[PDB]
Amino acid sequence: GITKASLATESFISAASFQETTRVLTEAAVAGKRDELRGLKENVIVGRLIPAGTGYAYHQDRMRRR
Amino acid sequence: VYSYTEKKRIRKDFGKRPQVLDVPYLLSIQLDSFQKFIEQDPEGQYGLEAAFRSVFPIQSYSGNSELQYVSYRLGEPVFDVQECQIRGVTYSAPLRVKLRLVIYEREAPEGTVKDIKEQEVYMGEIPLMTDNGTFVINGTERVIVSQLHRSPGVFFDSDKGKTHSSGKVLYNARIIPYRGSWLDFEFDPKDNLFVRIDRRRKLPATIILRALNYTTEQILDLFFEKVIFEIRDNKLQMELVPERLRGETASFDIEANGKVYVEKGRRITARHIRQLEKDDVKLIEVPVEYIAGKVVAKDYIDESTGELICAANMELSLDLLAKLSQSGHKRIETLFTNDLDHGPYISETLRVDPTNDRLSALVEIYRMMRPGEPPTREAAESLFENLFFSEDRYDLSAVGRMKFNRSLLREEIEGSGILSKDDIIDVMKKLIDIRNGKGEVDDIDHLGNRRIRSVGEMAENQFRVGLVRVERAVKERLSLGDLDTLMPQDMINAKPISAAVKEFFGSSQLSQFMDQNNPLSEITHKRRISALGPGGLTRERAGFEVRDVHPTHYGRVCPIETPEGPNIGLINSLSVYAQTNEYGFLETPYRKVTDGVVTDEIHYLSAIEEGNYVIAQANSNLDEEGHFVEDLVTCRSKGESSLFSRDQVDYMDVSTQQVVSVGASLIPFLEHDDANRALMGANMQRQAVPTLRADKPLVGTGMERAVAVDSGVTAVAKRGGVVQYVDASRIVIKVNEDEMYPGEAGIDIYNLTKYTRSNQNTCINQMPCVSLGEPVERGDVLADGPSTDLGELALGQNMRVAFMPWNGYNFEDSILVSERVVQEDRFTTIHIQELACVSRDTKLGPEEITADIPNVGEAALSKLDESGIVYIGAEVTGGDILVGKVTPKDSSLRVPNGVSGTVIDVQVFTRDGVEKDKRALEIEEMQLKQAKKDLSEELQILEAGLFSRIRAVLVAGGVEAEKLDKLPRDRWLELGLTDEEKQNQLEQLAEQYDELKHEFEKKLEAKRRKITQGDDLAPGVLKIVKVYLAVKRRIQPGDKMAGRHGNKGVISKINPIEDMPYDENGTPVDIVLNPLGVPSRMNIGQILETHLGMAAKGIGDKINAMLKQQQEVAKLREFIQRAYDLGADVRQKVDLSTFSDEEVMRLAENLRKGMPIATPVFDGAKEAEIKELLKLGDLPTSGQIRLYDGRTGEQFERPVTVGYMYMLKLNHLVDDKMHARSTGSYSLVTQQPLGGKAQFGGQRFGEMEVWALEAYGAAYTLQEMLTVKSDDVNGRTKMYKNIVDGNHQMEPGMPESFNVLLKEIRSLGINIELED
Amino acid sequence: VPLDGGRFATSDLNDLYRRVINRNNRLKRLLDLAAPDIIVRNEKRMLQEAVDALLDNGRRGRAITGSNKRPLKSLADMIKGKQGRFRQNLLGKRVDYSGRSVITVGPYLRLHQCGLPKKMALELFKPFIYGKLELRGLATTIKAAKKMVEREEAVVWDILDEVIREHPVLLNRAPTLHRLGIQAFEPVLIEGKAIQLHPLVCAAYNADFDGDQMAVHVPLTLEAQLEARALMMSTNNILSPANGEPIIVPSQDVVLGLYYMTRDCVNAKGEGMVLTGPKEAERLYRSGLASLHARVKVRITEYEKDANGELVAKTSLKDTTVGRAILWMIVPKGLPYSIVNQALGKKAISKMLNTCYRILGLKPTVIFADQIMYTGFAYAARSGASVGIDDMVIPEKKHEIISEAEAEVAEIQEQFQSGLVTAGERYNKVIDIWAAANDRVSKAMMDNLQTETVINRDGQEEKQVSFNSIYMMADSGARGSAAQIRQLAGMRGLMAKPDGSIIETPITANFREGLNVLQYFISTHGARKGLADTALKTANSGYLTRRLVDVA
DNA sequence: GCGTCCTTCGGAAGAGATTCAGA
DNA sequence: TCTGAATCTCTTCCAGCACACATCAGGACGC
RNA sequence: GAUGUGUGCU
Ligand SMILES: [Mg+2]
Repeated sequence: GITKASLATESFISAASFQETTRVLTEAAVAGKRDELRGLKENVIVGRLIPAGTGYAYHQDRMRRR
Repeated sequence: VYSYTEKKRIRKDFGKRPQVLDVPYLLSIQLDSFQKFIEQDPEGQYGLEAAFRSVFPIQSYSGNSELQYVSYRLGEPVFDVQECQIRGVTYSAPLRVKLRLVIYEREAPEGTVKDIKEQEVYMGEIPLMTDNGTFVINGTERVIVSQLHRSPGVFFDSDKGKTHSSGKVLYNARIIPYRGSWLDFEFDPKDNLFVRIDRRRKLPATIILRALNYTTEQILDLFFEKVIFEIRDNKLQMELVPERLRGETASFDIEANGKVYVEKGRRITARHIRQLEKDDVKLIEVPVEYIAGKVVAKDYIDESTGELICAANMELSLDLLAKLSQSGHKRIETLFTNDLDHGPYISETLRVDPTNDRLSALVEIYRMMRPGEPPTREAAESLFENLFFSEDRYDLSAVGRMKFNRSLLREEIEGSGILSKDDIIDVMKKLIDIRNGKGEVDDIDHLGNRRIRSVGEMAENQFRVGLVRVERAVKERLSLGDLDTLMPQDMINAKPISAAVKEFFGSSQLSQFMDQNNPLSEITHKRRISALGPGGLTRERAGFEVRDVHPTHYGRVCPIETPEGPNIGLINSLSVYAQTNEYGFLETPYRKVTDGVVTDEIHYLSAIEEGNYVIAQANSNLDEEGHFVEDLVTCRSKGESSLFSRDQVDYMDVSTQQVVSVGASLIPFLEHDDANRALMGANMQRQAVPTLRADKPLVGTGMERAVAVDSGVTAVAKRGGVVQYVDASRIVIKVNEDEMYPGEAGIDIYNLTKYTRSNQNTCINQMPCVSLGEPVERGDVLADGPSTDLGELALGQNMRVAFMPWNGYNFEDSILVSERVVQEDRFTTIHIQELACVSRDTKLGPEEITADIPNVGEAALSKLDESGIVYIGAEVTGGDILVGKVTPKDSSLRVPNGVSGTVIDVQVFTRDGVEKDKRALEIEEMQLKQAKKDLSEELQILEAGLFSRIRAVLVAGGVEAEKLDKLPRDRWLELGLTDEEKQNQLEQLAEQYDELKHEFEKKLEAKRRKITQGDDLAPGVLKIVKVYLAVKRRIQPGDKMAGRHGNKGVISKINPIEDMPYDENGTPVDIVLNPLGVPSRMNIGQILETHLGMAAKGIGDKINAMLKQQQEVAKLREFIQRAYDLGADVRQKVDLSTFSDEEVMRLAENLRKGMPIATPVFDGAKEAEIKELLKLGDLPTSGQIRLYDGRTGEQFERPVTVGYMYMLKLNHLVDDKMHARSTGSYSLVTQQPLGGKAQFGGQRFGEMEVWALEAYGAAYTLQEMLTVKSDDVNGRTKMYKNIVDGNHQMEPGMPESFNVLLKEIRSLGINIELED
Repeated sequence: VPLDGGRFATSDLNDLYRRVINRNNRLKRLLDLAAPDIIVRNEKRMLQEAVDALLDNGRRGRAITGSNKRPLKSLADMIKGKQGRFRQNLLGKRVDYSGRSVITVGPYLRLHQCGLPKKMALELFKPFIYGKLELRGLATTIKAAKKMVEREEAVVWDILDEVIREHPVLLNRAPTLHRLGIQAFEPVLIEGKAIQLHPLVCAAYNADFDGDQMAVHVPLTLEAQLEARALMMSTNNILSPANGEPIIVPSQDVVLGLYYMTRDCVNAKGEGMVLTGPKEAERLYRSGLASLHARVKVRITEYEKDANGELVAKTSLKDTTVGRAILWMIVPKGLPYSIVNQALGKKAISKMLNTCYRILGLKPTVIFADQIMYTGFAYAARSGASVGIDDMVIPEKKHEIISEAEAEVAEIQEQFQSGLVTAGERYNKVIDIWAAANDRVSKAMMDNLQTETVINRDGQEEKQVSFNSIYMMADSGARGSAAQIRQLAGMRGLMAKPDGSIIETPITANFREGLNVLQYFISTHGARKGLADTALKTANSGYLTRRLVDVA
């Protein structure tokens, strides 16, 4: 389901911000996960150009530069 | 006959049915409840006496000394209501109780006593309710809303459906106490009956059975009947009851006396039972295999060795039958276990029962209540005795006991507070009976199970809690005190009672701030029924069924009035005629109907007694004899309506108006509006603001007079008489000689209330509505209050509306308003608001109220005096200085931005120790002079009246009228008169005049003390200056406008006089509404109100025309009589013959503004009457007239509706809502802008807002809205510098709120960090 | 935070840390003094529960409280939940350069224009005023410009009109359900304190003018302004993202005006006359020599673009009205004439705008939408399409239908009391028959209200489509449907309880004639159902869109 | 006026822990 | 007697924005 | 800064 698939997203910050913050944060701390900041909510929380619209070209430049 | 307050402007009424019961006093619940709470009542029935006798007397732990209660008394309040509102202190009275301490002599626990010492000890300080139904707690006025909570008693809930995921209905029994622990019984999916107290955990009820010292013998005998097996030669014949065999299958061949009655496999039909009763047989044969499905009742022991063979409650098999047959147990008793009639739930619970005896059961109960603590037998016994068998820890009220007994079909209605064994046993029997199938559950929305806890009982509970705390304190103190020297105050601490009472009345969920912006709002706020608060449910865990209306709400609770939002249906409003039971239940009046005649005796029927009878409906025609003209009258029998006969009814509704509340009854033509647009209409009638010149509503209801006289703003005349002196600040009556007292009669003076701040910053203002030498009757208005008119609730103005689109300026719901509307000064409203500038003696030195402020020129200090305060009467503008306060190194109070006004009142409060300034002593001297002048004037008035009475007495018994003038007015008491009773009366009046002089001097000295005293303040402030502005809010595009039918809207443009459409007579239209707001929101009643208002204004215009050119009284009287007799069968029946040719000219002058029409709620006008009234004038029957375009000047090519609809003005003013924010203040824990308008805070671009920017893909703007504009610290200033440098560019850093999240996560055991 | 006086704030974390430090220090002191093992064990228990309450309060059996018996928040309640940092201060923040005011109509605007109060713009665009005042040299330093702005000098008002010229702002409503909840408009400085809003986007905003507050926002940086100009502008947002239908649909005044204009009845001041184009039709109607509902044969020049982008001319003589001829004057060059030659309702003009967008483009579509706005408002103001109590006509056969339904439900009474059907089956059939009767009454009233009109064409009487006002505003679709008007005349029908079950007895009366004191009590059930359904079951529909935006 | 201190009451669903049964 | 299916039990969630008012911050006990 | 109550629009 949408809730189940959202809670098991690869970027742990999205799941931590959405629902069951304790149960997701504990899992991410145990597993030693590493977020890539790929989606939209992650870049919203961080405060960058979201890779959605006008910032998509900037995100492409920043990704292909490395 | 009609009084003078009614023969000044008589409202035309369209009521068909007559009213035999007038509306009662509206806010009669609060004053009655508090009277029951405070009145000196013997026998411990009501009030503080009941709580005292339920708590006191106290004796220590064998301390030989008792502190017993005697009586209580309240002293006079320290400050009156005006002083309490001005200062900010509670309007309370000290609580003095004359407690006494008694100790017996040694070696005599019941013999003689040692000594008694008694004094009126001061403990606690309880608030007093004013004469208008509200308290004054901290200067502000609060109203304690009544609570609608679950009645104490026994409740058999169902929990149908959603449990167990199979549809298996459970059954749970609840015993809710008034004060104590819950006793929830419930079943199990495995058909086990588990008790659960205080929602801890489940356990079999047989545990509490053995806790009641019941052996399994007693339980099995109590819950089940017996079937006897007798030892004989063999085959174990069965004792049989004929009725026991109803509706099952014969497992064998049923036979008796040899012959076979029912064949094997055949069911036992009712004829078989009847024939077996006819044959009168009881002993039958049975195979021993049928004994397998039987359980033995009591334990069996051997008669030879004394050893238990089979204990209580176990099955019987062939081996057990063989063992018992050889032993010699002749009588075998077994349980009669059925499958649908009597289930063996008790046996199953005994099977799952963990305990076996009383001691183990008590230890298990102790383990359940307090887990992990080592239990002993004495502690468990004391705990279980305290839970359900003690009046100090558990108490069902009298209403709880009554509900408990009537729910179990008992005859007795009274009883003890605690339960008993039989009560719990009866609850168990009733629950099992419901489980079997006989009877049914009781819903918790049937209003005969929900009480009303009013103000008095809420205060009783809090006072009882404080008394319990003081009880514990004195119990601790009295066991370690030195006797013979302890006065009854050293042990009584006055802190906890007063603290608890103040906490309740000041900070609670039901000590609501009074919604007081107009009389209707306050009078319906006092008549509120809130289901929230302590002891009730919360909006989150509230089922959708509780919101829904129950059929028992009819007459007790308004069905159509409840606030929108989260708390809808939980904040129900009280009906008009609804009352309160002595038990706290709701009941509504009814007229008792005899065999065929409707009697006029009113009976109040509770929510439960209504369903037993059949009740007629109010809109049923009667003909002068209590007879129904129809043979089939509509009625309601049991929560449902069906056609009935005139012979079966025994009750009929008092009036149609009893269904709706007082708030919803003021809407005319309510029976045509949809209730959806009636709820909002009632709310926006509740939220109206008083205008400048209050104006009566044309299409009224006739209840506006009741609301105006009941809400208390109008100065209702206590005693009738003649107005001796009227003034803008006081009214004086020379009362009629019939109602004067023998002594202390004099006259009475009404002190009006001038422009003072209200609880919602509106303007309350009492103004005179009577003239000099006007005879006033008893119980009639004298002073027009806020938004009233001659004792009639006038919440707005009558405006000439027109339903037509106008260039889209009334597009969706907007309202287009003429310039003439504000030219006439109709909707401009006064707004008194206060500004307080405390002077805190904070660190680095105290702060001054000096009149010189550094680095600010004399431009802003011109209005200020040399003292530091602003002059009274200054026309201040936004941003100016009101009081100059500077702290040791500029923090002076200023008028807020964008508000004008005029300072009308400045009050200064100073500490006892900080001396004064010149302005404070100026205000003090002004107050002293005003108080002395007021007292001197009032005593001069009353002594003029007193000597007038003296002179009236002297005229009999040797009078000489000429010498009264030349003899000085001092010695008017010993003048010529003999020694009869008149001389005694004269001496009595001389004595009362001497007492008047004494009270003058003593009360003037007391007022001097009250004004000159310190008036202490909060710790940490030197002096307080309160500035009272006076804002005149004109009408402007942006504020809400709404009629009574829930047709709201916002003014969009103010057109000039000429631009708006005008009829063929050139009269401009004030408001151009939108027609499409009629059909889609089904408030059709606004059209009928518009038509009736048009007819009323046509009649008023004809009266004005006939009065302009002066015609004789005959024509005016004839026309007015034609108008008032136009109704078909109205019960107005006013005759102008009794009018004396002078009091009809006043009526005709008052009708020139428009004839006021009444319209009862569900007995309103019909369109035939409306069209007849239209035809009375010269108006078209269609209701629509012809208007020409204001700008274009050509005909509008359709007739349009024009009339006078009562148009309210809501106090959702746009300048109270207009707001903007540049760079400004910021929060502390997170670097974000503040929230709110008082703080200079910005709007919230919330979680849902960001998706609306990701959706467009506009990433850069989103990045400014949550990185550089709000959150970060360095980029926040960098962007500001860039904006004021000409360079529009953003340099984002990191949001500070993300660093806050990182730090708060690292505060845990989690390590979050940023990579490279 | 130091409050007013000597007391301090009752911050939760400080109390929790105080308790934890108390337990730790007391445990250390007891361990230094060699306390008995049971005492140090109990104190270790106390330390463990104190640390537990500090880390995640409420996860244990009992949540500790400091005052007022209220469960205090730990380090987890401010990271999790609706009030945590993720949903309150990270995914959405309070924003500077913002404002808020009640909105009014002001229908003299255009799609790329809004109306700001003259006082809101001075506080919104304050740094811009500071920058231009420093640029022109009218001020010298920041504080001097601050004082000059606070004194609201005449020069500041002049220069405000310079910054506000082409700097679009973000108009925003409180519930932003979809993408069109934030649209960018250019501001037009006006007096008052109200945010004027263009009604053509009020259907998209769902912003009725009954006292709602919208929020403004100022794009500061260059890219934000260009995004508001090219992406979030209301001119480029005339197609809803939900479907291919346009979102700038005229409604509730313009539809009524157009429908009353584009309509015909057989009589007029001049009926059979012939005109050479729309201009003479306007001349006739303004002078009053021909009614707006005539049936004439004008000579029009409609264009077609059969070529590869070239408009080829054609001129015909079509039999139309005066109103449609007038309306053709604003139709852009390129659409076929067979779009206004009917009774233009709401769906008709929606399809007209859709095909205008599909054929011509964006600029002609927005210009034509503004022209439809103007010509709908003008001829709706001139129409005087009022509403009276003589407009809802009661059909004379509804009581026969309720009598027939009463007879059938009386048959159902005998049907279930005998045993043919049960209680639930009786409840299922009674709603069936009541709904059938309601549907019959609605259709009968609708026919009687739409066809019962008599007019002569200079001879015998002829029937036409009715001119009853309620029929106009129920057929045009400006605001209404079959339900509301059906309940205004004839049968109100049967209402539902908040739980979703339907009442067994439908009230038999209409709002035009009145309601009993008991039928009103029955309709109270439905009235409360609607409100307690909105306010208490839009939560589990906002949750759906929340966890849908989350997953995608 | 200072100053230092040791009640219950929702309900829809998912998941993880028990019990059952059953072959 | 091991091992799936059913049931018991514990936890999570419940629209958005705004406005107004109030209280409240250890309050008990010793000095 | 947080709680409690009331209110507006959805
Ligand atoms: Mg709205």
